[PDB]
Amino acid sequence: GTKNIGKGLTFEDILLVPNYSEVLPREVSLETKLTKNVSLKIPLISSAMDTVTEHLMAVGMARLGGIGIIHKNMDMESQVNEVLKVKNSGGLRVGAAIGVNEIERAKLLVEAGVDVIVLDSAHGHSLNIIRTLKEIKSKMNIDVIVGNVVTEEATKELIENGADGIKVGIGPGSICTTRIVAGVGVPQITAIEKCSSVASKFGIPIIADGGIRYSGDIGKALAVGASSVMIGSILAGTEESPGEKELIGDTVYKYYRGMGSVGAMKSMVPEGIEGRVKYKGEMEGVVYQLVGGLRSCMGYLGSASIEELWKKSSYVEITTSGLRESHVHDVEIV
Amino acid sequence: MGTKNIGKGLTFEDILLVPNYSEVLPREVSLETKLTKNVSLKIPLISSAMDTVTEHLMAVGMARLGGIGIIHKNMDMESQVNEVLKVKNSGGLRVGAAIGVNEIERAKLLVEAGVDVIVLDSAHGHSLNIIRTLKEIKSKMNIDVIVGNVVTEEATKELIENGADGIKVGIGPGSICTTRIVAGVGVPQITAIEKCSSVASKFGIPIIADGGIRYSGDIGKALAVGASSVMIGSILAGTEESPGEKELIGDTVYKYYRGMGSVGAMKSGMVPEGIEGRVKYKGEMEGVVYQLVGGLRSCMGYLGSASIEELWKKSSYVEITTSGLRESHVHDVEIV
Amino acid sequence: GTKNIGKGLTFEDILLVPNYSEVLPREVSLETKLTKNVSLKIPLISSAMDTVTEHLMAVGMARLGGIGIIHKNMDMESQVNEVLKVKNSGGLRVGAAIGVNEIERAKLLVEAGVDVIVLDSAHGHSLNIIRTLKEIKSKMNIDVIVGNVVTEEATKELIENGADGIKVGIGPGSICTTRIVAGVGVPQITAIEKCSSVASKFGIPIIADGGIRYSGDIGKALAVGASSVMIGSILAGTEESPGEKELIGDTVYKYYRGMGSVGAMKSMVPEGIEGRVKYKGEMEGVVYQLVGGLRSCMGYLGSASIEELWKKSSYVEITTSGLRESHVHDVEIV
Amino acid sequence: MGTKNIGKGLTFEDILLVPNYSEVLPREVSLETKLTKNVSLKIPLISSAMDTVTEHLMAVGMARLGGIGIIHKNMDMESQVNEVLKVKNSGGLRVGAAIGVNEIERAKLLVEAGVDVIVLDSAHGHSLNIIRTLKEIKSKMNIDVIVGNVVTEEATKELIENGADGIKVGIGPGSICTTRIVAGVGVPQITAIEKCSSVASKFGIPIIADGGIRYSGDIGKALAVGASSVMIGSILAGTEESPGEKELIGDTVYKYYRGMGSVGAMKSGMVPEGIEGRVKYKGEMEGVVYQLVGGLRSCMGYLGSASIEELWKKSSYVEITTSGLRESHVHDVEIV
Ligand SMILES: C[C@H](Oc1cccc2ccccc12)C(=O)Nc1ccc2oc(-c3ccncc3)nc2c1
Ligand SMILES: C[C@H](Oc1cccc2ccccc12)C(=O)Nc1ccc2oc(-c3ccncc3)nc2c1
Ligand SMILES: C[C@H](Oc1cccc2ccccc12)C(=O)Nc1ccc2oc(-c3ccncc3)nc2c1
Ligand SMILES: C[C@H](Oc1cccc2ccccc12)C(=O)Nc1ccc2oc(-c3ccncc3)nc2c1
Ligand SMILES: O=c1[nH]cnc2c1ncn2[C@@H]1O[C@H](COP(=O)(O)O)[C@@H](O)[C@H]1O
Ligand SMILES: O=c1[nH]cnc2c1ncn2[C@@H]1O[C@H](COP(=O)(O)O)[C@@H](O)[C@H]1O
Ligand SMILES: O=c1[nH]cnc2c1ncn2[C@@H]1O[C@H](COP(=O)(O)O)[C@@H](O)[C@H]1O
Ligand SMILES: O=c1[nH]cnc2c1ncn2[C@@H]1O[C@H](COP(=O)(O)O)[C@@H](O)[C@H]1O
Repeated sequence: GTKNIGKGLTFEDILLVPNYSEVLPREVSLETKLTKNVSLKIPLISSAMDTVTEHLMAVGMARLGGIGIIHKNMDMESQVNEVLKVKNSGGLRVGAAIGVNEIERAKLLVEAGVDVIVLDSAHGHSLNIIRTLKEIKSKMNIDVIVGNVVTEEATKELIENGADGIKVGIGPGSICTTRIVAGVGVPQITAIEKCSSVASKFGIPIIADGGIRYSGDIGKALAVGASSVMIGSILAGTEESPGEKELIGDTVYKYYRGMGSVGAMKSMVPEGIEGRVKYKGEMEGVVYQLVGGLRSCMGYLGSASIEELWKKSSYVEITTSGLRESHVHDVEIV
Repeated sequence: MGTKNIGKGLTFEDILLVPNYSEVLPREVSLETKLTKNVSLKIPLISSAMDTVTEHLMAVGMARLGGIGIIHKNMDMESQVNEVLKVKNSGGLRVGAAIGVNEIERAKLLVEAGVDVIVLDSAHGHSLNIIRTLKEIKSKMNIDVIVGNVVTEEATKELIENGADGIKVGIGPGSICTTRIVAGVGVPQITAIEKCSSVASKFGIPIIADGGIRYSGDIGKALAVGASSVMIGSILAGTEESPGEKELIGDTVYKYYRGMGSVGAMKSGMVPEGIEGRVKYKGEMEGVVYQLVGGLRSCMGYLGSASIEELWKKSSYVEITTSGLRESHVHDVEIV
Repeated sequence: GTKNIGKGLTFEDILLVPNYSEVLPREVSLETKLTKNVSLKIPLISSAMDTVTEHLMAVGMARLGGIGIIHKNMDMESQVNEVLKVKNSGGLRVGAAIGVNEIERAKLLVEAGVDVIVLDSAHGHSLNIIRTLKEIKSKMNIDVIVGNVVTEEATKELIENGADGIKVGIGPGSICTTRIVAGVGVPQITAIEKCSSVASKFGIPIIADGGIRYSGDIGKALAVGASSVMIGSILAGTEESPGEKELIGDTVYKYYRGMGSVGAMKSMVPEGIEGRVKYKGEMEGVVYQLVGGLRSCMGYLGSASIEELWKKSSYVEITTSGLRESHVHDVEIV
Repeated sequence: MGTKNIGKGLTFEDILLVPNYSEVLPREVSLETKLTKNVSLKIPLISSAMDTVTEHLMAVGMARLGGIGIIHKNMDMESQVNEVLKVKNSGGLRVGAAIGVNEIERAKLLVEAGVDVIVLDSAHGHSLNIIRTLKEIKSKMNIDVIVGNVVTEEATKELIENGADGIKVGIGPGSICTTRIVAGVGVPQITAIEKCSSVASKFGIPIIADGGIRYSGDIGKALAVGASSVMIGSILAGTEESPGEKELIGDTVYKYYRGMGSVGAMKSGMVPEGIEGRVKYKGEMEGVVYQLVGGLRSCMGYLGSASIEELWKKSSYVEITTSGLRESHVHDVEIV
């Protein structure tokens, strides 16, 4: 078929191959770039969703060396106050999301000391987005991350128009139904590869957004060219997320919903669902495990930093049965 | 490899459409299309010619929303003419009707009743008897004829040369179809549309993608690789306007939906190649069709395509694995 | 690696592509060669298993135009009597299985009027199978089908030593655990193709043995080069099979076991299991559906005979996802 | 495509061995193999060095049947020496024992206690510390050393150059392993054996295939593609002789089986990379081993191979799909 441009791989399709190593998981540097001008101690960002990130989550993230993006599902004043709450909790970095044409919101956020603006849309590669980007860059001084995209052409054009970071991901989210409602998407490993191929030569960080299920996925995302990953579902279950708590049967769940779900849209046909995730308690322990798995990954790959990981990493493509071998098999877990 | 292996076939679940630079919003795209070389539709949806899907009410519903319904042939000629008359007496609405091989008298009566298109459908559209029936209709009356079902370039080419005004594609992909297991025969639906489109497009003859549409995203996929429209069965079978009977099983209400090649449908009036099944009741078709149209607009927005013609020009896809598909649907989260 | 000789396809991996057709399913001729000198009206053979084929099953198959192979899990006299019961019921054709070195059994079966001897082994391409074959051919005159094999070299050697039919299948059987226990096998479509590539040069019929689950599988097997197919589990649940009945809940089951199962061997680690299949009633109806399915396949393929089907057939490889589209989906059966 | 992609990795389930012309019966095949450069076994089976699989009882059982057990290191040096002595006090019986990085003193005490082989084991064999430890051992004591775990040509080559007497292959394939999930790291076991044996065989150094053996047929596969032996954990964990404790859950007796990188094994004395699980109780190890050896003989008979060396020369395999896998197992029959 003439329109077939190749096979796309997701996190589950691959495994990273071990390298000769002289570096322990504990010695690895997880320091990375959020945007061309902003640095992070760990490569973790909490999603801009109303069931994931408000001030409490963003303080937690920043204290752990990562960063939180305050969602835009609220008035400008309430969003500015969330930013101020984080800035008033010490010298802590914080970000905030805006939509297309939201120049006024952007200005007010920047006035409030926000470190990065995340200009996000279901379809980053669009005329309205590029215009908003250009308007912001000419009217205020701040780093702008733009998303969401999955192609080299999208990456190249956004960078040409002033993007300080590029957020990658259409379809891989746990609550996303874009692939089913619209039939559109690119498997996340392939999308990071394609965007990194353009972005890295201009020094522009890729944020891998969506579909992180396990700590092993973080390593994979960074290995193929991401500077950081944005995480929703894994954190929505923690104590510091704004979601409500409901007892289903005997276990407690936190609400977690796409920002393109009918409920999130009430507060276009939906491209996200309203779901539940198991409660996980303090985010600190959750994040510790995530950082733990990534250090372990970099130790296996003999990489003392993310930059080194990019030069040293390789992967094998596996089958669904190879996936069976990867997980736990034939043993009941206690 | 084996000598008889002609390559890998892809279905809807095997691919994903790649986003393009877009200057067009979903609300702005034109869904206008051609049903046949002489008949146009405002949206590219057709309801299946099945006795659990399309009679007069469903056809009226379809036409009002800009699509079309094909009245099934599991009824006497007079009953079928009358159903067509119902739709025609309800405004100036377009409507189709199905006929079987050699049913020239039925075709004539349907055309006189003001039917807009005849659908000459068979389980195996690439056959001598079908072609004979086609030639005879085209010589005895003046009307557009859609012929199916086929899955190959040679079949598409032969039908067009003999006067087909539209080509219906699909052997095996239908939800109620067991052709692939009873006969071992079929072609995955993406590959079949591509093969047939590669021939029909230069002739300007529309391809109807028939069967296996489960989600709105499949419509986008089907059109993107060369279909001008899609024909839909199971999705509409559960609606208020379909003719099937309703059964309460446990708590939920179900509607009957059966293949026209199941034992029950063949009794109405060879081993079966369809099953008799049930689908959940979904209420008014308007809300169902609104979603489908909505998802297709979203698709065309992502693809920067203001029209179906542009969609054919601009679209590309990636093939994905089973684990890729798991990432497409909902994962690790319990839906409410 | 260097030992990877390619991808192997089974029935479920492929679909036959429709051809231009001027032949109705009812007009299709199903006549075929069982062996070089024995013909059948339909290409169906009942398996040589103690839960499938004794005289009643063999009479049933022969009346419908196929053939039954009386199993060897009984003393010589008992097997001869089974053969005599079929021959006493008209001119009806019948076959009988023997094992390696079973020359006396062969002689007796032949004297009793058997039409074909099936020299059966787990591993047909072995020195002692060849020696048994050579010994049979020089001491009596009948057609001998030899199996089971899956390679070109096996087929060539057996034919050169006097085989009148070649039986293909290691691993694909419903009750077979050879692939799990020994790690050995070849997917059935690839095995038929490989063996047909040699046998057809010599006019020697291929029997496709094991793994038929639906009538569609029969068409596939014949399409890629088989002259007939041997069937076990499908017939094992019919009233004519020797198996015993057992009520489980509200469903009636017939026992069905591999001849390499623990229970059959005491009638070496086992390579088959003891199982149950659902009771399907009269065998005539079952066979009607199978024949019906094959006629439909040959109608779609414009082939008026198996010979024409070999000439005209072609197939497409499908994915697991493709297979979900083949079966029934999203609709619950009544 | 994607530039960091080194190719498709195959696990045991992805392949099937192809039968060869055979003149050798299963009962006639020789299963004698080299454990290390200087140590031979009667059968190519090793019990895993885990605290729910191998202590003295298991090690004696393995040795009697022609294989060997590796005493785990989750105990003090004295306790470990004592296990080794018990096996040695039970006839002229082979035994191995594991040590970790820098555990030179432990190694010395084990060697003077008469251990036949030292297994220098780490989650990541291809590391500077492992190599240092290896060189240190080879210079201070006379003993065969098996090093692991690795999955690459370069790792295999470097370990051999620094004095390894055997190479243990396996990162991610074990039943209780979560390395592939937690760290995202691993190589499918067939591919890993092939790559490592491509180097090791040139030097005549035995490859041990460790983890992911689920059925006897997997042993055949592992050896066929170049392993000289296989290490097994879960299969032996449910036997009488494993040191794990029993627990009744429901109406079935289970024994505990846990990774040595599970939170409970590390508490026993980093983020965990193994789980704490349960396997069904299976009685005597002798019966279990008989079946395993039985399957391997059957495999070598199908391949016309009278010895493992001949099996390396003669073996070939075909890749299968998950649908081919369906066919391999039992299907459509309810097992009694
Ligand atoms: C309703 C849907 O919502 C989302 C989809 C995906 C991710 C989401 C993340 C957060 C919140 C909402 C999300 C959507 O906006 N869909 C959609 C589809 C196609 C579009 O195409 C365009 C567009 C095309 C050309 N110019 C401007 C916009 N916007 C689009 C929006
Ligand atoms: C029983 C089966 O019914 C159907 C199968 C598939 C789709 C259906 C949709 C609506 C109604 C019935 C359907 C069938 O007609 N099977 C069948 C199979 C092969 C055939 O081959 C020919 C044929 C070949 C050559 N010339 C004329 C007809 N008709 C055939 C019919
Ligand atoms: C126990 C197993 O049984 C069967 C396996 C597969 C199909 C069956 C069908 C009917 C009855 C029993 C069957 C078997 O015989 N396995 C087996 C495995 C390897 C062998 O290798 C040889 C052999 C090798 C070289 N020369 C002669 C025989 N016989 C073998 C038998
Ligand atoms: C906690 C984890 O434990 C295990 C993982 C896999 C297999 C196991 C088998 C038995 C016992 C524990 C196991 C681990 O050690 N992970 C880990 C991950 C990366 C590492 O990288 C290095 C390392 C890198 C460079 N030089 C020395 C060591 N050690 C590492 C350990
Ligand atoms: O409803 C929506 N539809 C599709 N994607 C969404 C929606 N809401 C949020 N997302 C994306 O999904 C990501 C979260 O992915 P997760 O970690 O896999 O749950 C977010 O960071 C957004 O990029
Ligand atoms: O019994 C039959 N066997 C095979 N296909 C059928 C049968 N009856 C209807 N169809 C086809 O299946 C389509 C419906 O597919 P669905 O939308 O996937 O439910 C119809 O438009 C016909 O092309
Ligand atoms: O126990 C056994 N192990 C392996 N194959 C067997 C055994 N018993 C019978 N077979 C084969 O399996 C075929 C039946 O396959 P089925 O039709 O798929 O049930 C028989 O005709 C034999 O070739
Ligand atoms: O906790 C762990 N994480 C990963 N691998 C382990 C762990 N503990 C033991 N292993 C490995 O897994 C093997 C057992 O694999 P199994 O036979 O598939 O159960 C052992 O011999 C070790 O190589």
